[PDB]
Amino acid sequence: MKIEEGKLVIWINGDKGYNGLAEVGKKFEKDTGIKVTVEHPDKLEEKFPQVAATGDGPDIIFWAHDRFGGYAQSGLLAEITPDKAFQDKLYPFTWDAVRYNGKLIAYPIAVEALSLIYNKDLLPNPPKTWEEIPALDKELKAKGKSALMFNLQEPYFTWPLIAADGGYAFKYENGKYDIKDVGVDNAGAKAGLTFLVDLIKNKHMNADTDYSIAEAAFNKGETAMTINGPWAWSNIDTSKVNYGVTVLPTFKGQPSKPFVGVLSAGINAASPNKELAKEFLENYLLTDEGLEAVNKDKPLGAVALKSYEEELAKDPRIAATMENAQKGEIMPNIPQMSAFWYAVRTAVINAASGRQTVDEALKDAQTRITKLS
Ligand SMILES: OC[C@H]1O[C@H](O[C@H]2[C@H](O)[C@@H](O)[C@H](O)O[C@@H]2CO)[C@H](O)[C@@H](O)[C@@H]1O
Ligand SMILES: [Cl-]
Ligand SMILES: [Cl-]
Repeated sequence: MKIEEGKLVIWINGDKGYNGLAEVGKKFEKDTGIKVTVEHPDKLEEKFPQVAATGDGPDIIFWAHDRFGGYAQSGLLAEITPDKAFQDKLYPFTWDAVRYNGKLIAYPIAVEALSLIYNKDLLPNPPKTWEEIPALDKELKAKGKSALMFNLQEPYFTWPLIAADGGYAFKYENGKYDIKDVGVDNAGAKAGLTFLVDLIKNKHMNADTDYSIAEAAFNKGETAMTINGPWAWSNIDTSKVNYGVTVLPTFKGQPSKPFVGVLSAGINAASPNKELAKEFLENYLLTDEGLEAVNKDKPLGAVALKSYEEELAKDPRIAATMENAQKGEIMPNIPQMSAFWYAVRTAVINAASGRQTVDEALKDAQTRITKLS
């Protein structure tokens, strides 16, 4: 689909509320005459650089903020310059996540953090620790159930455990990330992934489990727990599993530390519709009504808009989200995050499969990330 003056094309990931977003687009069109088309292509975060230059891309792109520094480095993102009245409507820490080399490069939408989701009927008192999960699984196995299933194919979901005892991406000191100081093969990182691989070795998890398999198992009442973000809650509502949302398990006494993402809306620097895009985002999406439409489709998490978040904060699933966020850390947005995620993806998949030892998988990932910085 070709970008065109007088229409808006929006890209957002397939696990988000694109139908709720399309409803906001319908209100925009009712007021302005401007058609808004929402798409959720596969690997949209990887396709965006090419199509921006060829003309086949979106006016507006949604992703977690960690991807946006690499986009800005390549010139792909229009600078965002809201008036103070609008800026004041969103939490300052969300604007911080979309600031890159002194410019705002997107609008923040909502704060995402993984939580432990658990079946209250199978497991009224979920474990506080990772160490408790093997024996819990053993008991559940004798009932033809399992303790825990989550996506092992995306490193996003395993990172809270790796980080718990000391793993980190890039060392952060005095407001700057030291791209030479990577923490993916330190003792903390090794201990977390070793624990995960030992679960697999002892048949308390399966190396092959992905997003679909874990969501299906939890929503069919086959596993007592999953790890996932707020977007998953609506499919769980539909299944009417009785579920809670709670703090992630500790490891070696330390909290799991999920990498926190700010879902953000960037404007294609080459869009012929930059003003319309700002008009849509500031006056239609980032309002109580616009976010509620999306949120009702797939829950956004802790939205960046203060007025609406004051309502959402009363939901215990949102408070659990923010507690896990506070124990974790905001992702960097620096361009090196792409290589970080690719290298750690390989390391988790190879360690979990037994293709490599934990120590060699993380050492190779550490080396790749460092040499590429
Ligand atoms: O697994 C590496 C990717 O992790 C995050 O992607 C998250 C994203 O924040 C969340 O909204 C989405 O729905 O789940 C994915 C994991 O599949 C980073 O935002 C990505 O840049 C990383 O590639
Ligand atoms: Cl610009
Ligand atoms: Cl417990």
